Amino acid sequence: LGVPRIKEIINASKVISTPIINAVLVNDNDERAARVVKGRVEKTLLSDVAFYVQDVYKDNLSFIQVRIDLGTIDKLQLELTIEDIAVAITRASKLKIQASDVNIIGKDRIAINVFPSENDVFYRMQQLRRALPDVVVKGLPDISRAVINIRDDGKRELLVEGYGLRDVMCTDGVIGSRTTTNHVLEVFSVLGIEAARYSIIREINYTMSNHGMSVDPRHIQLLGDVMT
Amino acid sequence: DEINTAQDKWHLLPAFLKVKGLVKQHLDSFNYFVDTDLKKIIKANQLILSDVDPEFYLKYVDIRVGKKSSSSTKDYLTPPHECRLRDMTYSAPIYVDIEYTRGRNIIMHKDVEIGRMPIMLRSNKCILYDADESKMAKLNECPLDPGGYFIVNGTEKVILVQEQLSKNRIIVEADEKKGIVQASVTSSTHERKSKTYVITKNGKIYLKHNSIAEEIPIAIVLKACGILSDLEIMQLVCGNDSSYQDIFAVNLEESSKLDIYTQQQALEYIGAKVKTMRRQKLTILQEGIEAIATTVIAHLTVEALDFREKALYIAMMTRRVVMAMYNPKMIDDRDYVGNKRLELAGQLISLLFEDLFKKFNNDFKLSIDKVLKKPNRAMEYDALLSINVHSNNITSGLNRAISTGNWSLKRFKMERAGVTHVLSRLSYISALGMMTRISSQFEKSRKVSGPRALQPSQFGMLCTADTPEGEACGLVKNLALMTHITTDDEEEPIKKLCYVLGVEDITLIDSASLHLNYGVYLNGTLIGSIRFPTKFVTQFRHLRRTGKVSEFISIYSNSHQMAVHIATDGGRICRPLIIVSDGQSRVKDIHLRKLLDGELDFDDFLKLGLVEYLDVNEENDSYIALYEKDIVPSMTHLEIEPFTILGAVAGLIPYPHHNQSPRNTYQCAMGKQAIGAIAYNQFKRIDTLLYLMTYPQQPMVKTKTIELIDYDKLPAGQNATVAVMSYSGYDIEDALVLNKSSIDRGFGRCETRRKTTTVLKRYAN
Amino acid sequence: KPIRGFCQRLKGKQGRFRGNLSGKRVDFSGRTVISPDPNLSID
Amino acid sequence: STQYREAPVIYRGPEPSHIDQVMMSVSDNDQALIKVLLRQNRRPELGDKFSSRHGQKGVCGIIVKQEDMPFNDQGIVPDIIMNPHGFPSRMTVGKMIELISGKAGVLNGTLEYGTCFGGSKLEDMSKILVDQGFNYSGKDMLYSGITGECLQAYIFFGPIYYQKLKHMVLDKMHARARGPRAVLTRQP
Amino acid sequence: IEEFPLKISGEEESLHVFQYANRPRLVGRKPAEHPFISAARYKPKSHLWEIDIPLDEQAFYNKDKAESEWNGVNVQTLKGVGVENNGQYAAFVKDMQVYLVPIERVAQLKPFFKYIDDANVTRKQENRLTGSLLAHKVADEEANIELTWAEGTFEQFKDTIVKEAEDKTLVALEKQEDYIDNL
Amino acid sequence: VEIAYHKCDELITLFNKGELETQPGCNEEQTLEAKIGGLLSKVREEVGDVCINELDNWNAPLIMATCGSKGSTLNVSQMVAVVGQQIISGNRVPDGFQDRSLPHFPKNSKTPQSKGFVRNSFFSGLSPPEFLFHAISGREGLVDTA
Amino acid sequence: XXXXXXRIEQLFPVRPVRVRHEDVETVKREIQEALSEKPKEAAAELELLNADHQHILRKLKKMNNKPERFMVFQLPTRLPAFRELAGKVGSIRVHKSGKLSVKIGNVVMDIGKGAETTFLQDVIALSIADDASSAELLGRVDGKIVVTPQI
Amino acid sequence: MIVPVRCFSCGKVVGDKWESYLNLLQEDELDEGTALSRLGLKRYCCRRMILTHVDLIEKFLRYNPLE
Amino acid sequence: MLSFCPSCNNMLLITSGDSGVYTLACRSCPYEFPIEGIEIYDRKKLP
Ligand SMILES: [Zn+2]
Ligand SMILES: [Zn+2]
Repeated sequence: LGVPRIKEIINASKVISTPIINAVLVNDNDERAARVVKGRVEKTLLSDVAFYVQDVYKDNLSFIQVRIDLGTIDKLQLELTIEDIAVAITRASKLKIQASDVNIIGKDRIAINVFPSENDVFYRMQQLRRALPDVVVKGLPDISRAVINIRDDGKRELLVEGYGLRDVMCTDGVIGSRTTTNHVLEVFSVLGIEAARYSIIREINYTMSNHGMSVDPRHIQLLGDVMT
Repeated sequence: DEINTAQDKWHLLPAFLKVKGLVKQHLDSFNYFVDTDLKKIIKANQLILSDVDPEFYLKYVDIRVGKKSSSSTKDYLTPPHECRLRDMTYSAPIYVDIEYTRGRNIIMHKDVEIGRMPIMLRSNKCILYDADESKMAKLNECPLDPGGYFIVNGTEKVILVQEQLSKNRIIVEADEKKGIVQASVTSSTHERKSKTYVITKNGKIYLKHNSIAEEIPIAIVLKACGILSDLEIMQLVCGNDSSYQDIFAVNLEESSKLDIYTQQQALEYIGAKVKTMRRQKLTILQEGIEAIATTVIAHLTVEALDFREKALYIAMMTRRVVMAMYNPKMIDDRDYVGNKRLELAGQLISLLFEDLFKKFNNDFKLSIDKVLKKPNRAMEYDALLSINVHSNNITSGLNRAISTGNWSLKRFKMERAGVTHVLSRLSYISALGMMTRISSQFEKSRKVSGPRALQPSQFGMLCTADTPEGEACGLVKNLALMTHITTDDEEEPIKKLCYVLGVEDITLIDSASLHLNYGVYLNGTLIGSIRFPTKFVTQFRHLRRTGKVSEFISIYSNSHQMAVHIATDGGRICRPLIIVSDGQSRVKDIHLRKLLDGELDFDDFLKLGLVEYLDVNEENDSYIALYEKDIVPSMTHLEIEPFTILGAVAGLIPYPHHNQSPRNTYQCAMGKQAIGAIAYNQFKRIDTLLYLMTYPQQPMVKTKTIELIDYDKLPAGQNATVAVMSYSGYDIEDALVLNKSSIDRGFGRCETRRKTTTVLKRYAN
Repeated sequence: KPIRGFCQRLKGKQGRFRGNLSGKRVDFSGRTVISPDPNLSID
Repeated sequence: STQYREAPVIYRGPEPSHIDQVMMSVSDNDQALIKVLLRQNRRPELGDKFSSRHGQKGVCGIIVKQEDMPFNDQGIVPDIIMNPHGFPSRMTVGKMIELISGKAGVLNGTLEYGTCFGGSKLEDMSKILVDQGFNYSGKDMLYSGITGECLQAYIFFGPIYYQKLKHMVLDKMHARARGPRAVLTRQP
Repeated sequence: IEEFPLKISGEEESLHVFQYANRPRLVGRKPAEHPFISAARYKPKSHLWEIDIPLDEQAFYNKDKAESEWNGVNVQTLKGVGVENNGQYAAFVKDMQVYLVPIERVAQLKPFFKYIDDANVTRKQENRLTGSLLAHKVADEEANIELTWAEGTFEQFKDTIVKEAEDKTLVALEKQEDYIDNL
Repeated sequence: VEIAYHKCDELITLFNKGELETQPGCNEEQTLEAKIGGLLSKVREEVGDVCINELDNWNAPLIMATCGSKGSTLNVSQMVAVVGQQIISGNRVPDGFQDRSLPHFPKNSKTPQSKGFVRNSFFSGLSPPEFLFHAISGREGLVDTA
Repeated sequence: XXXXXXRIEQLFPVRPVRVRHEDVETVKREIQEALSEKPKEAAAELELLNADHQHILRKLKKMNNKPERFMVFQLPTRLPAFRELAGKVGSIRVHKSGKLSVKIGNVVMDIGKGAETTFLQDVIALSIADDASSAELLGRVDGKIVVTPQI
Repeated sequence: MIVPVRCFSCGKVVGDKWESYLNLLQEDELDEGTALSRLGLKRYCCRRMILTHVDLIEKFLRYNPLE
Repeated sequence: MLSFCPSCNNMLLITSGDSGVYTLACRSCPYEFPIEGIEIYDRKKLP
């Protein structure tokens, strides 16, 4: 929030340290009003909802099992029971090695079949039981974390730490009209050049008003104009 | 009036400085060099041989500096001030004895000179050693000059204390974004200096070495080092811990992912990537290259069919990387004063002399070859002429390195500059603070203020206020008032003593119980485990206090990493502290009475175990009391005198604890620039620039340090009658109002003295 | 590697552009310590 | 290198110097060596730099005649006047304690101590000051030198150790109209 | 308050200790079975213990891959060196007395894969020498010292130990104050 | 300061032996750090206000702070009453030793004295550990200006 | 240990003893001697050392006539002056309160239970002679004793 | 070096007091304060001129080049 | 799995041999643990 922030803005860095998306909501409550949206925007949840990942072998069949718990999904108000986890696992597993036939055995236990110059089955099983917990079953695959905040008042908003603004505007329970990131290059790709120059002006003003500097806003407007 | 130990214990500080002065790092290092390291260099390069004529061996049997065996008395040296005047080097000859064979079966000695060694002022070899100010007056020397510097070509050159990372020690260092964890040891042996990394890449621990072409999977290296059970590898790098085993299982499996392995197979995998050796001994490119691959992988020379030491070293390094991976903050801080070693003028000059002596011997062997390469008329008579003419290269190299500060060492293959600086003669305190100066290691990534930060661990080791302004700020550090820089002590008798004290050797124990008890280390190297580590540490400290082991050997027990470390190397900064036992301080004012009476000097306080030196790592285990009035039974040591946390220069400030600290640092800068008295011979000197105050006055408010360092004898300033008031409007923003007629009467009067040198040189025609 | 080429006469702080072309040593200039004077006009 | 081109050593100094040592000698390599030491007495002027062991440096801004300086009951005048605005922001209370300690020290006949985490105690110095007839806080009542009236504030007044720093405006003053130019750039 | 004498014996006797880094010290409440040992090897001046304990072909043996990959894999090979370590003694109690016999070159017997070495050699089949280079060059040049086996003979050794300890007895005359500086 | 030292110490005893209520944004280590940081800042503020209100009229630093020529009430309170808390890299002074700032404090100590709170004023003078902590903060400022 | 990962007892896939990090220490003090089942740091180690003294004495009174057991004793290398050394060096004299001590000569030193080594230790007697050579195995080791000089 | 002739502040002649102050300290030994007051150095500036003077000329004369 | 050979304590691996049997087939040693109507499961708790 100082000279480094101004340096990043003027360099127009496509990646910045600490991006924040200030997504206001449509409802005012914690229980099942803010936390529902917060669940809609989160980093990784399979490790959060598995409560263990198994490695089952038999005479001839190798099953990667994960007995999901409903307690986490109900306490942390998420919206996914089995099949959402399954489809997320498919793309993730296909991305790393592959995903041919994922199965569900019921009772919240999704079972992944693994089948075939030797020991490839064991190597794939090892890397699978490693890389399986760290997959995204809910939320956005770019958000660092999500925090629900208070602007020294009574309404509650979530400031998220991700790199997706279109997705957060499109998520339900968030006003897409009033949702502002710190990221000028993210505003430009999503909202356009005029909103981007608004963002440049506003962020430089914010950086110069937290320090008690007094710079006439016409200088900042000229800087944004010359940039855009 | 009876001694009150709560206030007379500070007399340990004058007693300490009476025998271990402010310029003692330099003097001790140069004395050690000219007294043992010259003999060690001669023994190392004892014989120089030629390919032809096996009936010929030229031996180096004895070396000396500044004294022949023809006369009992020492050689005549030109006095250092005469060297300053005539622009000569203050140097002593380097005398050796030679066994060179005659043709007709004759064996004989001699005492020949192989150059001139520049002599540090007030060293063992210096004419100023033990002079009583009458000899000093006759020699035109100031008795208050610190010494500790060289005169080469009439210029006073100090080899500044250099601060580097500890050699042969593992530093774990994690990272963010990249998410690597890197443990590195700089193995600085006598003949080689190499870095052995243990990286993390894609969740897998690897080993990286400059010689090796590729980063090697770690389990492959652990198998190559005799640890092939593939279960003890897990028991060596994780022990019994669910998290660590989970982290390391990937590397365990990648051992087999290539293929299943034996020791010799892993050795072959290591040897397939050892780059080359400049195409000599080419007949060894086989499995037989792994041996020097593994004995070059670190500073632990393995010379047998056992790899216990090196294998466990690699395993401990890997365990450190794994602990850092699981729990960050388990990494070492590179700016911790326990991780720093101070190399000194003696060690620098030793490296320089050994390299110049190797070049001398190579050239001398070649000249011998040329002389003896004739068919006929090859009389052996006077083989020493080529030594009478090639001896000037030693003198020239030593003079050039000290004069320029550039150190071209080919063996270690580094070119460093700025080693020596001109002794600043702006003021007496300027010279004194130039000594006790420490320059930090380069390549610190100066963009950041990590090393520039003041560390809490430098308390009482480095001056808290004496750091420069400008670019250098924390990069230049000064020694605190009462400190000591340890010397290399032999680790062999200490390891035997550890075995005597209950350390079962590292070869008798199994892997499963390795992380069940504390493991005893020795200069970072695991030498066994110990039952009752605290009792072992206590017995070791008792042995150190009773004088059985050396007092500069430090032992400390680390509790997070279950280890008992013993350090014996030099370059550790340490300070004396009063031992507190059973809630009582051990000095108890009878020893203070004897100390004030004249007997019972400071070193008797060590020979009776009343005080001991603590380096920074031992303070990690101590519990030090600032004053005797606040000792609790849990405490271990007592401060001798808390103001010793400031160096010599900051000791000029009166009441520095009532000032805001940047003002104290600014005074550290300004005092070095104060105009005053330089030396008692400052009018006999002919210097390039000299500012002298006409009527110096000693401060009305001095400190203990001022009289300890004798600043009250050569003060830089005057006691101005000062009125603190706004006046005339010409005193705004720090401007001063000076009294005319104080100036007229000599207040603030000073003179500049400048030297111009010409040479009436001679010409070819 | 001290050899000084044309691309080193141009490049840098003390090179050609940044050292001579926009920013250079000037004639009829001076420098000394400053002192206060409250009797001078501010201009 | 018969005929000898002149290469005299010219003194190029703004202010005159004196010759106090001429040393004729030979160096180690046989050839004559000449050293001439030039001494230059300096009188403090405007722009000369002084410091007080507490990081409160500052140039001489004015040199005033003694009668213009304020004086106390005994006619003592300051040699230096340190502006009071340098204290509140720099927070060098050790400088004030040094003034009081040095004042009590000269009055008592003893050099005092300002040793870190110790030194001469402020209350003992105050006792000396009161016993000698001075205010305990080191503030004497002064008379203005230019009007003669009592100053309406008591002035913190006493000895302070001052260092003349090597930075003297005589060595800093520089003025160039036209002179040498670089052979390459033709620039000054 | 009672006494337990110490006897030192076996000056010329040479003793070794094996440390099997492969077999646990005990698998239940009683010590584990001593592994059957047959066809031992050793090397003088190089001190390489090599032991070949035969495995179980009855179960958990994988005969087909065993014989297809490496011809003779009946015997599990344990290889290790003996390391000099002073102050090491072996002890037992005979008549309320403890008898100490010095150990020489204790060894940690790791599993050995000789058949893998030779199978790989048959797969691949188609000068000062200081430091540890000399060690392995010696190992593969001056080698091949067979060594017979004889277990169970303990009584002759024990009755030698007792005999050599009842004939000699000497007094300690050096002060404990000089002993601390003799460490 | 005694009523504030006891508060910080009982927070330490809670965080150690039991469990103190972790903040929504801060875990046990950050909760305690922010808690007693706010405590120490408030206590320095109170002592400063008492100092400023007690100061005499014609007090020179007070005059210079009132007119705005030089210095602030914070500087006056540091000179007279208390040099509050030495903030290094944005928080209390770190551990230069094994889970401990100085060997002159017990190991695993998070008391204000041991972590950079300077109970003294510049008038009363700093004890050696406060002197070191203050030098660390001031050196950070100096390196920052470089 | 902890939640471990699942004809002949001694020929089953040998899994590592696994414990979590939350109490990796509390396991350690129990499984220092639990891996044996043999037939504040000041007071704590003193109690440990005394308990080990009792365990050593139990082992010795269990050793009184056994023909196969052994117990390796670690002794200082440069012993008190009397290897060419033979006979009655000294004794393991047991003090009061249940603690042991050793007088290797006139000097007095205290005993210790050494390190635990959870692997088989077998003692052999190499006998190489020109006629024939044999590896006279004798027995197995039951634990190590360390004897350290005291002041 | 050598004692100033005049007090820097008042201008009082203190250069005739150095030898007598040394004699009062050495012979008939007195305190520095009483010795200073016995010489008429009442003002603290005048007392400073003598109390703080360092007599470097006596050291500089040990290096006499015209012996 | 993290399973080690009873013979050489090396790392154990599963293999698909004749008739697809999932044996724990050690390398570097003639070891094999055939699974005969048994389940070998190595799970890890997740927070
Ligand atoms: Zn006067
Ligand atoms: Zn195996």
